[PDB]
Amino acid sequence: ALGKLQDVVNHNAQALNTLVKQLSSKFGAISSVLNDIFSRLDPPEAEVQ
Amino acid sequence: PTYGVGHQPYRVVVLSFELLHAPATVCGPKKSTNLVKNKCVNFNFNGLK
Repeated sequence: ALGKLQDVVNHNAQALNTLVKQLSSKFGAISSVLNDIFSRLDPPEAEVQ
Repeated sequence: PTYGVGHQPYRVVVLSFELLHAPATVCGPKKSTNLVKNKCVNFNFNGLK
């Protein structure tokens, strides 16, 4: 019965969850954690990564 | 012993470092300070800046 409200609630929740999970992606980089990139590679390469 | 520089024998050693989530065994010569638990502090627990 209350489907039209749960619809938008679940849509917003899924949008937020996907926006959070997108942080785990690397986008071709070596790691998703930026602190690891800062601590391992030199700044000239850390900026590019 | 009488050859060009482009054909002289070499001796290469490759070092592989595993960054997987595991208890660290090989570390750096850096020391270790005390530990506080009630304030914003920068931790360096062998894998995290």
